[PDB]
Amino acid sequence: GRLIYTAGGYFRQSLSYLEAYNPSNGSWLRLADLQVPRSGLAGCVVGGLLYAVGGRNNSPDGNTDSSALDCYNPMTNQWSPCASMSVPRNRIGVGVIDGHIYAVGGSHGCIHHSSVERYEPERDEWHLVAPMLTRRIGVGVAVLNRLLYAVGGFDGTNRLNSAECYYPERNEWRMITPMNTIRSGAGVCVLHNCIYAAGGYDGQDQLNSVERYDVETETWTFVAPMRHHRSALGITVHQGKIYVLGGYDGHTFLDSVECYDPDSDTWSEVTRMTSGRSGVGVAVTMEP
Ligand SMILES: Cc1ccc2cc1[C@@H](C)N1Cc3cc(ccc3OS1(=O)=O)OCCOCCn1nnc3c(C)c(ccc31)[C@H]2CC(=O)O
Repeated sequence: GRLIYTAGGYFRQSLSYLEAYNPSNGSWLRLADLQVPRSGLAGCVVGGLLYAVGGRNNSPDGNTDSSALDCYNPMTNQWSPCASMSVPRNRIGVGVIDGHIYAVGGSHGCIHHSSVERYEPERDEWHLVAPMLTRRIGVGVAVLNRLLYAVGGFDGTNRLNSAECYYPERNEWRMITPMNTIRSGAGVCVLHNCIYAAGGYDGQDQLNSVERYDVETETWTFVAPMRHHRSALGITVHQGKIYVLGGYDGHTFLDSVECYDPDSDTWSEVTRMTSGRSGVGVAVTMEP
């Protein structure tokens, strides 16, 4: 894996862009568009292939929540459809455990899901697993030590500071320590032994604060805030650093890409996306 891929997003309407950033030389490549423009989707990688999951096609012709799973192969620069999920999931969170994709929460119209389902690429099948204890849309999801975490979000009435963990061998969800901040549409990732929650929306403001959950201590601690307040940001980890892409700051759909170095506890601007956007799906895989 060597490029940071950003798929979809929103700027005036849902986007079909697939673009890839090379941290080693600062270059951006524009690759094959998604077959359907989608915002509020998630991206992930299994076996070197990039998957785009869920989202919504917000267009002048009609708004449709997506149950789609599409696969991009960097060796061919082509997207291929996969089996669709049981239900549409806009503002979804996804995590990968042992080659399986877990699709978590998200919305279908006014329905805010607590349901979760798992995709097996070798069978091209989805199956429902135990639902979360809380309905969550705009939920951040990360995997640490083969355990799946669902962080923050919106339950249909309130934005959440709560978080929960899924234990696959017990098919059970249990609440973990809540975050110090309410966050919906935060960027959630894993770095070292911690789950980071960056930015998001608390129901009033877009946030620049960043906190991390240490799974051995069960505590959330704030780290250095980002240079920009961002909600509905893309996030990924590459070579021990967190990269945040775009998002909305309450005024502009950002093109800013910042990088967090955990050793210095500093955020730096590293590049700008080709255009400002929010609600993207991000993941790292081999160059095309
Ligand atoms: C992916 C995603 C996750 C979480 C949220 C929204 C979205 C969707 C709707 N994206 C964010 C977005 C934002 C936008 C237009 C399109 C758009 O499309 S998108 O990029 O796919 O305009 C923002 C105008 O400010 C409203 C206040 N605000 N700021 N951040 C917000 C967020 C994060 C949510 C809700 C309201 C938010 C939350 C939902 C909530 O808490 O209710």
